[PDB]
Amino acid sequence: GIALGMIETRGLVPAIEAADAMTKAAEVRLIGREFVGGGYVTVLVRGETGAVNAAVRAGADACERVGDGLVAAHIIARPHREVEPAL
Amino acid sequence: RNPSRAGFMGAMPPVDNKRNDETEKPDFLITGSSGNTRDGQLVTFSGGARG
Repeated sequence: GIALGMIETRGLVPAIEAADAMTKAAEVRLIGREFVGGGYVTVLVRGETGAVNAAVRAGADACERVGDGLVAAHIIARPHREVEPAL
Repeated sequence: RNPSRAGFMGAMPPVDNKRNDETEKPDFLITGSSGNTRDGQLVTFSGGARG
């Protein structure tokens, strides 16, 4: 699953909620949770374009209303070879 | 008939409705309170702060 998405928010109530939705939506692999610092939390997800899209949209709209909610969320269709250094 | 007496001066005792206080809002459902709406402690942002 080269296609990459990631959900970032303030605090990880929405982060784990969105990651739960991620895994909940398709056969996607959660490759890493990162504490940004200052309250931002990021969750990475890998898969194919359609599955990643469905997962990310489901999780984003689910987590926009929990606690303080998402901050931003977009998708990378053809991630560069530098993804391995990026993880 | 039998001479009764009145006395008292205040009739019935001042029984208070134990139901009172109120002031604040009941603690986020799930513990008491009828009627209402909101959510079954859903994962929704509401969840705890369901209000």
